[PDB]
Amino acid sequence: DIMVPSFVYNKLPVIHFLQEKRAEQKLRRVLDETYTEWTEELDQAHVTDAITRSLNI
Amino acid sequence: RADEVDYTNLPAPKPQKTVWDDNIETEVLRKYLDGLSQYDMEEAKYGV
Repeated sequence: DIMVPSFVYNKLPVIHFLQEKRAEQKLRRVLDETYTEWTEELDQAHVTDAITRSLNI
Repeated sequence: RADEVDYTNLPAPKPQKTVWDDNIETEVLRKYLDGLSQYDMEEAKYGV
């Protein structure tokens, strides 16, 4: 009735703060893993050059 | 009566790099056109 409730009450703030920090850490890790991917595709100039070779020009 | 001429001497042909008009079609085809110019110069130096 008295002791355990008082100690739980004393615990509450630190746990709340630590859990808030943990959530912010999760969000930060989520953000840090985002990178914009740039893909390289075969230049069409080579395709045009090959077309010329097929044209036998 | 001194030396007249070296009949076995030929003035090597003068290669001239083809120049393409500066248009958007040239920019898109810049690499391809450049390759053609290089091939033309090579075909000029060697002959065919």
